[PDB]
Amino acid sequence: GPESQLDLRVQELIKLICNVQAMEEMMMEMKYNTKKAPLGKLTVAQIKAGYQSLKKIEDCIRAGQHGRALMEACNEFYTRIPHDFGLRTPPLIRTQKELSEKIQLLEALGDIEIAIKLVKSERQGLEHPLDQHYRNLHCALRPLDHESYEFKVISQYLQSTHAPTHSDYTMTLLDLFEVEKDGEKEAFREDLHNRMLLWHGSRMSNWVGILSHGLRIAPPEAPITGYMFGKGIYFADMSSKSANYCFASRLKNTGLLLLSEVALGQCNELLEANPKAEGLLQGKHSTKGLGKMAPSSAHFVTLNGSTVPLGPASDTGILNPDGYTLNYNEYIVYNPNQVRMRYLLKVQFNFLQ
Ligand SMILES: NC(=O)c1cccc2cn(-c3ccc([C@@H]4CCCNC4)cc3)nc12
Repeated sequence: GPESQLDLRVQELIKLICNVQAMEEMMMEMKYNTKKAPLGKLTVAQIKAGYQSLKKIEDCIRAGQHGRALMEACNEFYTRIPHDFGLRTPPLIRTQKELSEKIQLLEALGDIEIAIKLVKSERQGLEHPLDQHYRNLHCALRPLDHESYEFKVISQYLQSTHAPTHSDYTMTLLDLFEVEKDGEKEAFREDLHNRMLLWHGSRMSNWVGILSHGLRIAPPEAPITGYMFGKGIYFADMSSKSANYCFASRLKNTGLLLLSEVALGQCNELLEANPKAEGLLQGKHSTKGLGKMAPSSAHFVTLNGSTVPLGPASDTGILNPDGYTLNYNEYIVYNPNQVRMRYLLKVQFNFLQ
């Protein structure tokens, strides 16, 4: 029809996150039967039925049941959520990392179902499909100049916080956008102290659901498997730590990074893992996992009432005597009204191949 009234950089962003064909590739790479259960026919009830199937699996794992009880619970999940292993027999889910891989499948399906409900809208004719999907996002995306001051700071925050033990790749900032989701500033806890700009990475199929619904907490019917500090919204002060959760590949080496204003408040500092630190706050507002390396406060600056923890990072003198020590920090909030998305980064992953 008529011309797209959006900036070309926004057009490329809408092009990249609304690629349903790309979500099919990622789902096929996770052994999801896109033929028997098409993504266009995915409903919330189907994902909810799979969540209840994973809960029965989590009960068998925590009860040591590795016999028929687990075989039928896995077959129930593999039936409600169809898979495709060729002519192979589907494997048994019995470990935390195996269970975590299946929950990440369901979390991805929920974000694809949101994106698919967005692309299959109507009002075709007057508005370009690019503007149609951007308007249905209900979230502003404004490109920033490469010579602007914000671009220099986010670039320094990008590279100076790249972890040393993540030498598998380097990251190049391609584009930078300003994020203003509708209804997010009206619920943000502006009263809370310890306002910091923290990283967050996610898979490519989750950005339409993230930009449109914000960062959400797991539903109650989902198992607690995989949450080191309970169900919440996890952030990090190291850019590469969050960029690993983008799961960029050598064939698909372009992902997105989200910078949000997190109202941490009084931090509950933890060392050992605890999937119930939410009930351990008692007046506190956030749980902070202490790592071995973190940026020092000497290089900290402020960007619109929020502290940017720039690098380079140094040793924190933190060690877990009776357990495992995190390499870097983890910030967890237990309510979406403590998070306000601000920046979106178009990041190119230069893998060490
Ligand atoms: N996504 C991030 O940028 C991120 C930054 C810092 C610490 C993080 C911890 N997470 C995280 C925590 C839990 C999970 C899932 C939740 C359910 C599926 N199995 C594990 C996935 C990611 N994500 C983090």
